[PDB]
Amino acid sequence: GQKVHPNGIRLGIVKPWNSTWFANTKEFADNLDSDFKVRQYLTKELAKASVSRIVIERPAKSIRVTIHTARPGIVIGKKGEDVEKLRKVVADIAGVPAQINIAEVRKPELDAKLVADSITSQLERRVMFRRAMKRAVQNAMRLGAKGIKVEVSGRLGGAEIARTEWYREGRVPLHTLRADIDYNTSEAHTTYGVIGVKVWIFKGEILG
Amino acid sequence: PRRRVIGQRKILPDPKFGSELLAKFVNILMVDGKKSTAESIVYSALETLAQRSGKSELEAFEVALENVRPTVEVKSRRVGGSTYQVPVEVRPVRRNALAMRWIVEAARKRGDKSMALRLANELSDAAENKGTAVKKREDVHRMAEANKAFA
Amino acid sequence: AKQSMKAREVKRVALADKYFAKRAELKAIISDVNASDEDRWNAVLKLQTLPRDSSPSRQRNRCRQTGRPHGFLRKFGLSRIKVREAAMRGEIPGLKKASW
RNA sequence: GGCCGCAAGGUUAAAACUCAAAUGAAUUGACGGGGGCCCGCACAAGCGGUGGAGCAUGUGGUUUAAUUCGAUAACGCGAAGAACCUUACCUGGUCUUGACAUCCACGGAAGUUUUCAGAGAUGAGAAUGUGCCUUCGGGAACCGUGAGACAGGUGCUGCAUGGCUGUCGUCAGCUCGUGUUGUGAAAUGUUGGGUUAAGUCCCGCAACGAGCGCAACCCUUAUCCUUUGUUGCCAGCGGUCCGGCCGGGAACUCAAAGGAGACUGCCAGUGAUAAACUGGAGGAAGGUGGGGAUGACGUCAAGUCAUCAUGCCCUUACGACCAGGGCUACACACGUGCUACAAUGGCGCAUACAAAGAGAAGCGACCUCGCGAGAGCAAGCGGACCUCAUAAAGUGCGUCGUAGUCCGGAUUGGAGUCUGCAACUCGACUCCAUGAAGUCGGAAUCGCUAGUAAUCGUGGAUCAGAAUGCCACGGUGAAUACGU
RNA sequence: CGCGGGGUGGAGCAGCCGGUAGCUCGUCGGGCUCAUAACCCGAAGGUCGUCGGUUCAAAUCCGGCCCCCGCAACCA
Repeated sequence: GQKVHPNGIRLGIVKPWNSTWFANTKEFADNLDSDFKVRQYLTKELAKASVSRIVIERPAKSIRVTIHTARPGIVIGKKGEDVEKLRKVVADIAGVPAQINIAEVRKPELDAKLVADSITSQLERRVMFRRAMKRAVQNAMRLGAKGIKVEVSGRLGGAEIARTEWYREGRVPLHTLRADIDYNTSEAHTTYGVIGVKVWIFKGEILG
Repeated sequence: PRRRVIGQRKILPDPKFGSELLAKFVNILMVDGKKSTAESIVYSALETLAQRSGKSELEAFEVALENVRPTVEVKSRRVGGSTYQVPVEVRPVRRNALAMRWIVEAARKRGDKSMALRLANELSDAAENKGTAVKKREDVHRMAEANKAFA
Repeated sequence: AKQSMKAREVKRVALADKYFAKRAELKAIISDVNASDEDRWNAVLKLQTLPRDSSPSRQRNRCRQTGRPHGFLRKFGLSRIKVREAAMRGEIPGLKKASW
């Protein structure tokens, strides 16, 4: 289990946190649990909507969710009909006043998580994994990624002996802390088993 | 080591007499990083020794050391089927150390009661040219002599 | 862990929540040196009568996601494994890898 | 069989039977008790251990009703804590759409209190309530019953998998594109001269470029400056209960936040007009300053289906509830630790100097009682304020005088304290008694190059309670490195 | 029947005077060993076939018996 998590190593420097609140040792665990719940719910709901990052932020006994999604139109539905619906359920989950914001993700080919999800979907609907991977890589490159890597693993083409294959393009420096490396993962629950998809997308280096 | 020789670290001289050698000796004596106790012991040894032989505290000690320093030690090359012990001229820094170590060992061995007293006794023996350290030195020399053919 | 175990834990917790006032009172009574012997005895017996799952020393801290009894942390309410994952994802606020 | 030969044998020369190869040259690796160059506590040089003892702890085995399952670069490992719980195991007692969900049907508001039997699980009683809305065939929360659809499984496969992890190894390597060479596997780049911690850098050169890694960016530590000074500080001022405690002061420590600083940048020599190396100047720091994080392509069908997820088997039981027991067994073997064997020490009395942490079902001063563990009372405090909380080794004075001891503390008896429904199996701690083995450990074997080893205490996590383990913190503080 | 060897540690070869009570491989134990064969250290296995006696030393010298050997001779 060689490698360090690319997001996790960079949280202090170039990457920010998702859950962004303060709490004392008393209420912290509970808060975490709540976050887990709400996030889980959101994932369940907005599966068909291309959702990248849920950012929870709770000040003053009131939860502020921020959903980063590629297509707001499906998440919002009719203007303030679906979002509103989501909100009350979120509140219920939390046990506090809820507030949902929806950030529009520019360039969903450069968002790593989204790409991974897409790949997983493709796998599920029985495409050639390799061709999917290629598409993922190519598209990102076209869009202006300084580099991208993707990796898929296990029961590829329903083969008895599992293996991993991966496509890199451009440069993807992981040891370099100041590199904006959007990393994320997904899992294709195929007929032969799970197929895990990792993808690293290098936006560029930050100078500060 | 393989790559790089390194400069020996700085050693402070002892507060009583202002000597590097003495400090080194004290350090050698010491166990479990209890320096202070060891130094006290050393001082005690010196004082008794001084009383015994006259002279000074330091001078006497030096004299004692002199009688247990080895001109030549041996090392195992073993290039052949059987091992050949080869003599080698032991350098100024090392020789002094070795003698001290031997003395300490002797002290440790000795059947007298207090450590300091034992040390003093050992020193006296060294000065006179009998005892354990001296014997060890002789043995070392003897071995070298035996293996003088190798050089 | 199993579902069943989790359920049991929940039940225990519920029991604890229920019977706290009474149990505590009983304990106090038992302790109180300035009290009758018979009363003390009664208290001791009374305690026995109450359900076992009512005790707080019965309930085990499990992970809030997986129910894993071992490797638990109190601040997060999560087992080590899950905690690490959370940290990696950015889901625990303030938590990052420490070096010194 | 013939011919030849003194003989040894030569010469001529089959067949059955049998295999799907056998071979040659070259290629990439791996290997060599081939060769060259180089590195690492690899050896050498040293210091301290392990192996002997007692105990702690894990494992093997054996035993058991059961001694849960896993790990076997496994064996103080998963387990950051098994009395019950945990618990997955055994023994009984019980349940079967079910402990956990969704769905209707229809009986009842949920829930609240209490009673006898039972080891308990459960099986039978007495009191209260009718809230959000009805062209009244009724509803959403929450109990009850029956049907099934289903739930459930720490059941099997890590040799179907994902994820996560170890490992060689923080080893300096591993590749690719285009070009060129070769019929081709492939080669070249990536080799060669130097150099470096480094496929580090330069120079050459059928290579030219690029990527992942060796470096840097990040945290921390070492010096300085600016800012801000309470709960932290007291240099100079006044007052004093001689306590920074109170006027105060913002200096210093300290606390964070932001900057500066180290780059072989400067000097000399060596070097191929070089990359570098050797020294010295300054400087708190010097050649990656010290430490951490960071683990390339890959390897081991390495580990984990018992965290989790996930592609045959059980479903009146391989599921669920309960009480008791077991996981703590004991001819024995191994692993890792602690404590010892003493005088560089033990005991007694006095007395000095830390850091880093934790704290609300929590940390708990002071005072009182108890020989003591603790008990009672009970402030201060979500905490630079209060509490845990006396640091210990050390230092001074006394004593013991080499004894199985005033060393050593196992073991066992008595009596008890606290936690907890509950300390029999099986907790910790206290007091009084008891006082094993052990006098430095066979073959062999481990760690460590500096604030390191060695030794001394302190804290934290898990946690009701339960560490000699683990993870942290400072104190004192060495030896040695000739060399390959 | 008579006469020469003597009778042992799982097997075997044990220093003229009766006081020495074994050595090889074997089994266990533990690290060497890339592996075992190891080298090396230590550990359990007796009666000395037996019955007696000379003597404090006895299996160890003798009287008989049971066997293993060897003997060479015999056989109506």
